[PDB]
Amino acid sequence: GSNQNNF
Ligand SMILES: [Zn+2]
Repeated sequence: GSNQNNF
């Protein structure tokens, strides 16, 4: 699956 990090 795809991953997004919103720091
Ligand atoms: Zn993945």
